[PDB]
This record gives sequence, C-alpha cells and structure tokens, in this order.
Amino acid sequence: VAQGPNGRALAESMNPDLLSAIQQHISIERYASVTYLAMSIWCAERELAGFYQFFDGEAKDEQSHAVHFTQYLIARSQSNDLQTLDAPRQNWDSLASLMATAFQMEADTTSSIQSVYALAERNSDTRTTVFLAPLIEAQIQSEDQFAYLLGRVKFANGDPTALLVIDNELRAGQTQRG
Amino acid sequence: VAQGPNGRALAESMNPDLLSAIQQHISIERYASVTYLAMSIWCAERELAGFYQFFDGEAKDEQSHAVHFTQYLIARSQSNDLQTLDAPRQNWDSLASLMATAFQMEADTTSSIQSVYALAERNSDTRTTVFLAPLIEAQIQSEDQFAYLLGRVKFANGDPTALLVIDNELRAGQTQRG
Amino acid sequence: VAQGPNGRALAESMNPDLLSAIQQHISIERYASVTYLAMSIWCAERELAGFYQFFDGEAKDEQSHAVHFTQYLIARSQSNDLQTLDAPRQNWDSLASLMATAFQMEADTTSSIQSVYALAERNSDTRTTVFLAPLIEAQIQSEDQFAYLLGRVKFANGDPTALLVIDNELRAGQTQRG
Amino acid sequence: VAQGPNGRALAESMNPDLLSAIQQHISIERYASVTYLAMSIWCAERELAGFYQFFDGEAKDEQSHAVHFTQYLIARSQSNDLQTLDAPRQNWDSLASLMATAFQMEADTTSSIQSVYALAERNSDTRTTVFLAPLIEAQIQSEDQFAYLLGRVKFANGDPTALLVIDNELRAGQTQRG
Ligand SMILES: [Fe+3]
Ligand SMILES: [Fe+3]
Ligand SMILES: [Fe+3]
Ligand SMILES: [Fe+3]
Ligand SMILES: [Fe+3]
Ligand SMILES: [Fe+3]
Ligand SMILES: [Fe+3]
Ligand SMILES: [Fe+3]
Repeated sequence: VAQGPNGRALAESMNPDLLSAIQQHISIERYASVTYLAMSIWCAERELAGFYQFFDGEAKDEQSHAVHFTQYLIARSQSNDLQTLDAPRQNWDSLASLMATAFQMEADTTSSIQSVYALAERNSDTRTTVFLAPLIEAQIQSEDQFAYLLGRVKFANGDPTALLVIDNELRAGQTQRG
Repeated sequence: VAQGPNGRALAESMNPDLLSAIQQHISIERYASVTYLAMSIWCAERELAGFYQFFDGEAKDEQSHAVHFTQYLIARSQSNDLQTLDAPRQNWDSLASLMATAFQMEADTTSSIQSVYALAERNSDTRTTVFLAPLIEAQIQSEDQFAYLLGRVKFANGDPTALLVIDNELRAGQTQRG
Repeated sequence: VAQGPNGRALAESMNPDLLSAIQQHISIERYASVTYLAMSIWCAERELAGFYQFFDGEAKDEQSHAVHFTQYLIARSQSNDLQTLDAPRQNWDSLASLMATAFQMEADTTSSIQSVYALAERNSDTRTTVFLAPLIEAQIQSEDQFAYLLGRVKFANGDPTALLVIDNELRAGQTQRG
Repeated sequence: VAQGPNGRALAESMNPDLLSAIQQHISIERYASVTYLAMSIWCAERELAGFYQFFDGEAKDEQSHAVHFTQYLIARSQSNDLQTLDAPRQNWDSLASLMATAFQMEADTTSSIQSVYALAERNSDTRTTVFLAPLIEAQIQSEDQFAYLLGRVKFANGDPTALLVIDNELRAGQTQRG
C-alpha cells in the first residue's frame, strides 16, 4: 500500500494540477464566505435586518462548503494548503448593486467547480467528477435563489417601502421561489 | 458595626458626590420613562399602534431601571432622594424627529451612567463600578436597537406606506436587528 | 443626532486608534479560526479523529467570536474593515508541538483583547471595557482548557496508546477538567 | 418491443464487453465479501472481537453490493452469470498487514467500478454511468474509512494495549473519523 502526499494510505494518485485546482477552489469558497459576511455587515449598517440575517447564514454555509472540500482532500490522501485570503469587497451604492455582486459571486463559485470538474474529466479522476456532481446540483439551486433575490430587489426599483417588505420576507425565511 | 445614612448597617461608606450622582441618575431614568410615555401617546394619537405599544413597554422598563438603582442605594445603606420630575417633551413634527429624540434620550442615559462610573472609579468605589457594568452592557444593546428603529424610520423617508409596515413590525415584537 | 462613520446614528464617538485596534482584533479571531481549521486537518490526516472534531468546533467558535466583534462595531456606528487573512501554520512534528501552538494562539488572543481593553481604558471608552470583560472571562476558561489539553498530551510522552485514549476523550466531548 | 438477453423487454441494448465487465465486477464484490469474512475469522481467532464484528458486517455489505449489481442487470434485461469464486486470502502476520490488504481490497473495488464506468462512457451507456456514480461516491467514503482504520492501527505500532483500545472502538461502532 502506497502513502499519499498527506501521509495517509493512497487509494488512487491525483494529478498535481487537479490538486492545485481543488486547493484554489477551497479559497474561492472561503472568499465567498467572507464576501457574504461583508454583505451581511453592509445590510446591518442600513437596518436591513432580514438581508443581514440571510447573508450571515450564507457566510456560514460557504465556509461549510470549504470544509467539505478539505475533507475530500483528506479522503484522497492529498495535502491541504490553506491560502492567504483576500479582503472582500465592502462598499456598494445600493442594495441592488450588492445583490448583483452576490449573484456574480455565486455564479463564479459554480464556474470554479465546473473548471475543477472539467480537469478531473480530462484526467479520468472519476472519484472527483462524482464528488462534484451534487455540489454542482446544489449550485443550480443557489443560482436560482440568488437570481430570485436579485430580481425581486430590482423589481422594487429602489423604493424603500418595497425593500422593507422584502427585508421582512428574508427575516421570515422566505428566501426562494418555493 | 456602623450605620449608614439610611439607617442600615454600613458595609462601606460612599462619597457624598457619588451618592448625589446616583440620585441624579435615578431622576434621568425616571425622566426617560415619562419621555417614552409621552412618545407612546404621540404615536397613539396618530394611530401608530405598534410604536405606541413599543414605547409603552420602554416606559415601564425605564421605570424598572430607576427602581433597580433605588435598590442599590438601599443595599449600600445610602439614602434615596426622589426628586421633582420635569415634564417630558410632548410635541414632534414627524415620527423621524420623535425617533431622533428617543435615540438621544437613550444615549444620554448611557452618558449619565458613564459619568457615575467614572466618579466611582475616581473614588475607588468598586462595588459601584461592578454594579454599573452590566447596565452599561444593556445600554449598548438599547443604543443598537434605537439606532435600528431610527434608521429604519429614516429609510422610510416619510412614506406613510413604509411607516405602516414598520408600525406592524413593532406591534409584532420585531424591534431589533436580531 | 450625529451620524457615525458607518452611517448609523452615533451614541458616542470612538477614538480612531481604538477603532483600528478592534478591527485588528477581529483579524486575530479570524486567524485563530483558520489556524484551528489547519490543526483540525493535521489531526484528521493522522487519524486523530477526536482532536479533529475538537479543533473543527474551535474553528467555528473563533469565527463566531470574530462576528461578535463585527456586531459591536455596528452597534457603535463604527466602520468594519475586514482584512486580508494570512495563511495559517500547517505543519507540526508532533501532536504535542501542535497543542503548544494552540495554547499560544489562545493566550495571544487574550493578549490582543487585553491590549484593546487597555486602550479603551486610556480613552475612557467604558462601553468597550464593559463589552470586553465577559470575553476576557471566557478566555480564562479557554486558556485553562487548552492548558489541560496540552498538559494531558505532554503527560502521554509521545506514547501512541496514551494519545489514542486522549483522542477518544475528545471525541466523547471530554475536553476540560470539569 | 424487443426482448433482451435475459428474456425481459429491452429498453436499450448493451455492448457485450460492458456486460462482461459488469459480470466480472459482481465477482469482485463477491470476492471482497468472502475476503472480509476471512478477515473477520482471522480477527476472531486472535480475540479481536471488535475487528471481527466490523469485518463480519463489511462482508454482508459487500454481498449486498453484489446483489445490487445483479439487480441492475435484471433491470437492463441483461443476463447474469454468477461465476466461480476464488478462495480468499486467509493468513496475515499482523493486524497491520491484514488492514493493508483490506484497504487495497477496497481501493481495488473502486478501480473495478471505475473501469466499468470508463467502458460505459466509451459506449455512451448513460444509464450505466449514472447508476455507478453514487456507488463511486460511496467508495470514496469507504476508502476514507479504511485509510482511517489502517492508519490508526499503524499508529498503534504493534502495541497490544493500543490494539485493544482500537478493538473496543470498533465494537462500539466507532469506525470512522466522524
Ligand atoms: Fe459554496
Ligand atoms: Fe455560494
Ligand atoms: Fe434606563
Ligand atoms: Fe433607556
Ligand atoms: Fe476567540
Ligand atoms: Fe480562542
Ligand atoms: Fe462493494
Ligand atoms: Fe468495499
């Protein structure tokens, strides 16, 4: 039995380019987490308590996704390499602009997973393509959810009254089309 | 065993300037109470039933704070001196202006506690600094809450529709960022 | 009513040096979080599942502490500034060496809070000294806990059998002297 | 409606090389089952009751996997061909050597599934690639589990005391990192 780079017994070697891609994706998830924390703060600063609660939860969820990927590398007997984390964006001129950044962040997270998936396919690392598939499935739902929240905020057309109504929806947990 | 100014057994003498400062602070809490009663009435007169209920409760809470301080003086064997209470402010041109006065009242209550705290520190009255600390902690949360209510009302920008929505939030007990 | 740097109504201005100190401390808590994640991974890589679970939980707790501080800045109407986060230490030659780093990390977190506390005292920012006191109290218990875990691991003197026994204690939630 | 090789109505024909690959994989699962039975016996002969119970359960699970594949061939209207089963390995010089064989057996089971998956992909048999994906996902977890058990036994470094502790973990159902 061979030992993998992290010292554990190795079921199947992993291409170093694929390993680096997964390590970079962990950074993307961690960056999404701190971005949603920054968005939660921006919303709290403007008394948008429902949006604050929503993004506070999204920050914790993205971190959980990051840890899920670190656990996969452990399972593959590959080394983890936790990287320096950039500071998030922290300033927006409107809730609509913040929600656009949030949607882009969610789409960019999927694009990063898809890039890892394509590289796994090129290397015939079927454990990795199989591992990623339900995460891509979850990303479709998150993209649908963020398109819903962004579209509903844009529908409000900057009316504070409409934004208060939506804020109360989010506080109540009404965060998707259902 | 020595007897304190209120006749009870005295654990530790208190500087008369610190005693006067605590007696004055009791008046501040009582004045905050009647101010919030006046605000409750102003809101009821304009059918803002959620704001009326909120301030009715704040009035009772501020009175409870006042009594809490009278109990501390009893515990320190110091005399209480319940003072003449000024009439509250009763007229505002808008809910936003009323909420600004409410926030200032809450901040001024903290500033009064802090002044008592500093005087206790100068006199090394550690019983008093310790007694006041959790009250200052509670004031941070109240200041956060009143900044939230004021900021949400200002966000409404005088739209009656938005103010009705916020009024219903307060009636439901949704009074903080959470 | 004045507006604070983050745009909310301002109860009491804050010295910019104290604000920077709190922002830096948020970074310390975030760095403790990612350090404990790195330690959790190191333990998982060596099948020390109880230590892995323990540090996984500590990572989430430190992040919660960081968010608690961001909420205080919001409450004080001060700006948050989420910073670039250094990569954690990731390599240790023994569990005993890892636990020494963990204890030092916990002690250094307290030292950072104490430095903020002293600066608040110099500026007479009593809201901040009061806010920090229960966090310092919690740090005493965490330091006691980490001294216990480090000391118990050192008692094992590198015996894998003893380390397996302690690992099972941690998996069971037996993480303190009690 | 056409009839498949096993006589049932045929939804989609299957390449004979892919059919043979699935039949061979059923043999791999059956061989893993009898290998884990042999390991269960080896452990029972040395009073390692927790390891005996663990491998007794793994033997039954591998057999269930084999039956799951026979059911897929039935569903595809393909013939099953239950093959002669080799005798398992039965002798090891140490628990650590047995656990190495167990890990290799688990990894080899995944490699066999991956080979079937690749052949299905080459033939565009999407029913089969989809059917196999959750089985590959389960194999990642089993490989992680067996790397954990092997690594924990190797950490014991042949100390009977440490092996008794781990044996009791397995009897209690503590068989993964968690
Ligand atoms: Fe994510
Ligand atoms: Fe996301
Ligand atoms: Fe009060
Ligand atoms: Fe008050
Ligand atoms: Fe902390
Ligand atoms: Fe800590
Ligand atoms: Fe199997
Ligand atoms: Fe298996």
